[PDB]
Amino acid sequence: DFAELLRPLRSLSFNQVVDRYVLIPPNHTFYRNWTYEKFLGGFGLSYLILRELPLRNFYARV
Amino acid sequence: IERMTEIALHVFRKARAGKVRPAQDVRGPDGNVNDFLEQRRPFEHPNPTGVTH
Ligand SMILES: CCCCCCCCCCCCCCCCCC(=O)OC[C@H](COP(=O)([O-])OCC(O)COP(=O)([O-])OC[C@@H](COC(=O)CCCCCCCCCCCCCCCCC)OC(=O)CCCCCCCCCCCCCCCCC)OC(=O)CCCCCCCCCCCCCCCCC
Ligand SMILES: CCCCCCCC/C=C/CCCCCCCC(=O)OC[C@H](COP(=O)(O)OCCN)OC(=O)CCCCCCC/C=C/CCCCCCCC
Repeated sequence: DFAELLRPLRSLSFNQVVDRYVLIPPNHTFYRNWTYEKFLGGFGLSYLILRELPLRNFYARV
Repeated sequence: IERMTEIALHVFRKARAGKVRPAQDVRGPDGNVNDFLEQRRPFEHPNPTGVTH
């Protein structure tokens, strides 16, 4: 399993390793925090649908 | 015309009371209000039941 962590490194040379995983081209235009916005914002969207539950009893929805 | 009027009004009241109209007066025969909110103790209603299939 320790040799399985280095599988993608054996097929590559050192120059290919650096150009692949180290020298990632700079691109600072992405919306990285969209991952947190969709997850945490989903609580609010879930409440919109959850507030319309056809549960008859008010205290059941409580 | 006074007697003619009270004949019609006696029929009008009976007909108006016969219809299923929303409560217009504040208080019914008792002093209590005639609304859906005027339900006090004693508590004698169970949980609300769901829809039937
Ligand atoms: C044509 C007729 C129908 C024929 C087909 C019938 C078959 C249909 C099913 C197949 C088709 C489904 C299509 C989508 C594919 C998804 C497949 C899948 O497996 O998803 C599993 C899906 C996700 O699995 P999951 O990874 O476990 O995520 C849920 C975790 O809780 C997440 O928790 P978390 O902590 O990891 O993350 C927090 C989470 C926040 O999540 C929560 O907080 C909710 C937690 C639930 C409440 C907490 C209490 C837990 C209750 C436990 C008991 C529940 C058991 C229920 C088991 C049900 C099993 C299905 O926030 C987020 O992660 C991101 C949320 C925001 C992302 C954007 C979401 C977009 C959704 C789609 C939008 C468009 C739809 C239209 C809008 C709705 C219609 C007006 O599980 C669900 O069932 C979610 C249910 C949510 C309510 C859905 C109500 C709407 C249903 C839509 C139906 C169609 C529209 C209505 C048509 C009306 C006429 C018919
Ligand atoms: C009818 C159209 C109405 C549109 C709204 C009217 C207002 C218009 C005013 C808009 C002015 C535009 C100014 C620029 C806004 C910038 C938007 C933005 O930053 O998005 C970034 C980013 C792009 O991601 P990257 O690829 O990483 O970044 C690349 C950058 N080049 O966008 C996102 O994160 C995606 C999220 C977009 C907004 C949320 C979309 C969901 C909204 C919900 C409604 C959709 C309902 C139906 C969805 C279907 C679901 C099954």
